[PDB]
Amino acid sequence: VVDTDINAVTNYIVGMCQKFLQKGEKVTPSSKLEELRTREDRLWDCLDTVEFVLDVEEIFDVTVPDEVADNFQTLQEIADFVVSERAKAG
Repeated sequence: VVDTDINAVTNYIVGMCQKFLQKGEKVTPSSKLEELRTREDRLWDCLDTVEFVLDVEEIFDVTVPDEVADNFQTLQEIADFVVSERAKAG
C-alpha cells in the first residue's frame, strides 16, 4: 500500500491482525488487543503483540523500539506509528 496513507495502512493492519484471531472474532482499529480471542482460544497477550510487531516491521520496513511496542494497546496506534515512521523526512 501507500505506506504513509493512514486509511490504507490501517485497513491492511486490521487484515493482518485478523489472521491471529479465532474465526468470527471481530476487530476494529479501536479494539483493545487484550480483549481479542486468538486462534488458541485464549485472549491476546504480550506474546501476540511481540509477534504482531515483528510482522509489521517486516511488511512495512519500520523499527518499533521495545518502549513503543510495550505500550501498544490498539491497532490504530500501530498503524499510526507505521505511518509516522514512514512519513518522517530523513
